[PDB]
Amino acid sequence: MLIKVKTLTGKEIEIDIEPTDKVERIKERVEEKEGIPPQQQRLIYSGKQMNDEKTAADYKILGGSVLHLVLALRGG
Amino acid sequence: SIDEIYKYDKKQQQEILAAKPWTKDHHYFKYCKISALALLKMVMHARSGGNLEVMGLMLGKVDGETMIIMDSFALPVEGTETRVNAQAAAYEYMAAYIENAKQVGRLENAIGWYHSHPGYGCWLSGIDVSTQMLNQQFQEPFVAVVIDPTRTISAGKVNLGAFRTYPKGYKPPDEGPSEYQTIPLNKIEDFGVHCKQYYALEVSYFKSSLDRKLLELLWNKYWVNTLSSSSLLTNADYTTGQVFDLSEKLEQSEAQLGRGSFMLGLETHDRKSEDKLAKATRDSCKTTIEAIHGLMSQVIKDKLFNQINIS
Amino acid sequence: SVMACGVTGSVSVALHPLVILNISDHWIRMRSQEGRPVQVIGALIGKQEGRNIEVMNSFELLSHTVEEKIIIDKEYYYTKEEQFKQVFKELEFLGWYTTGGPPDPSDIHVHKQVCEIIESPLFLKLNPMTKHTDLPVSVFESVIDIINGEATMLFAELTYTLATEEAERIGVDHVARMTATGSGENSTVAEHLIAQHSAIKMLHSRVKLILEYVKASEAGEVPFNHEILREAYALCHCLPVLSTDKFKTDFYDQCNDVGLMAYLGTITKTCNTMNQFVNKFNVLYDRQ
Repeated sequence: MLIKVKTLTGKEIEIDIEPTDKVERIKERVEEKEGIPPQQQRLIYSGKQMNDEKTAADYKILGGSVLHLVLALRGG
Repeated sequence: SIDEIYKYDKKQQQEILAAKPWTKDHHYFKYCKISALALLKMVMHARSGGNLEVMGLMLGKVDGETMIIMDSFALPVEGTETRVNAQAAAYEYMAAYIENAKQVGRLENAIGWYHSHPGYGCWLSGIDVSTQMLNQQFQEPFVAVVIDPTRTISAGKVNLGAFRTYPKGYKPPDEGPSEYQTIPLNKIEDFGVHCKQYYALEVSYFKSSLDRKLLELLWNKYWVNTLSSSSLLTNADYTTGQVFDLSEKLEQSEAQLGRGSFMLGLETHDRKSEDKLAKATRDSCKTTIEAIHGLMSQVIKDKLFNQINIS
Repeated sequence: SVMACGVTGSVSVALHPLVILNISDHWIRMRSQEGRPVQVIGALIGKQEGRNIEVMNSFELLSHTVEEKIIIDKEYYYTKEEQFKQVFKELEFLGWYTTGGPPDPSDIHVHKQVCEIIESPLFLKLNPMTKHTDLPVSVFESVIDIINGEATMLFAELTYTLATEEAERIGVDHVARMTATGSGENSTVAEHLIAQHSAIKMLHSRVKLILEYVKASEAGEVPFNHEILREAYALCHCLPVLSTDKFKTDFYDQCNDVGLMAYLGTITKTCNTMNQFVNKFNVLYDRQ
């Protein structure tokens, strides 16, 4: 599947994914394209912040699916 | 009873937590009983914010359709009418408190959160409903509570509603009305959409020997200042604001009824702009009731004091 | 008891009821679970403004019994002292409370340990075994008094008062009444007016004590006086509270606004039933 992801430059990038793949890998694909370290990235899939060690099939992401990238969030 | 209520049962919560009835219905609850402690602590903490919002936590349990609020404690957290799930910052302080609490002998689990809306009424906002809706999944049981600490001094009646909201894409029933304490000019809209999403629960109490009485006796002297609320000037800004907005709604009503909702073999279903006059009449009542309530604070003085003259 | 039984000290303390309901509730819980009634010892917080003390709030502390003595755990207290001070720093530490009947040595042992936190802590003692109708909390301070030439820590008792907090009082009303809604929802007029009602009823009771005093000083049973009569005389004379030409129009101006406001609302309500009547009629008697 090829998922689209909305970046912080105001554009959208399609990237290669397998459903079994852990979601921290997608962060690295996004680094490769957008030059943003996977260390500071947070993936939001439809309103919620995506996990790290959890997989993409755990989020039921399909090839039409769209991801939102935002920087780290802390409550205080 | 009077003493059966005071003891907490760990097992009754373990059964309830397994059973998980709330997944079926979120309008399930209907009564509240809140401790004398819970209430006084909640008002004082709310009042310490000033006219600035504060959040605290409540410890309790549930038994059937009753919620029981045993104790409450304050949190030093900022994000009531901005940050969605402000409570997170508070978590470390809560984990401390529950641990400290268990060892002295208070074992009761967290029942919910309390916050306050000062000088605009007892209702949940956009921030508040959004934070509650996460809590009803994750935190359970979790209930929202609102109190106003300025409005209350004038009326003499505690406005405290404990509520719970419905999850997304859930059709509300016909459960509309509640207590009328005016909102400012831009906050009017926000109430209008959100109200049917939640319900308030009715409250009971109990009492014994250190906090209540300094207040009860003090009121015996104190009573003069509550009758010199004199609202009409203090919150003058409210009338002009609501009345200019109520005019915008009547323009909406003239068009809505005038042209009609475009429909082809379809008839309106529940909406927060469905039958505009029927909505609108109630908005006139929340503004009128407050205004005459202002007149009644004036009327009392005029008859009680001024008619005595010098005989 | 064990008490000096001296002249009343240099501070006053003020006493008032919900917190002991918090203590009682715990006592009931603990008693059901363990199988024996268990006391709790705790801190007081409140304020002091001058030499007079308003005990505003309290919290329960942890304790243990080794021998016949009670030891309160310090580490516990210091952890709870840092969390509570963040939210309430206006309030400060007054002292402690305990549970039991008359004063005993095991209270004086624990009061010396509290002297380490603040050098002058208050002691408070509640009997829930009271056969008496008056308020069964009694307040003490500790005095260091010499008996047979040896200095002994002995308690001295304080009298009390009632004080502020309207914000808190309105909740004590609700707490006190424990009334249920009738056929409706309870009316807007009803809910609004209760304070106003009770306020009149306070003035009824205030007039009554002054009036019977003035008569008593004339009649006999209280002697004649100048200081109190000159003041009561003066109290009558002030009425009515304004009559000036300046007040009258501004008083009516606000009354007149709230007279239009009310008129424009009763029409809006009527418009609604008119729109509803006209809708239902056209469908039935005509074809719309």
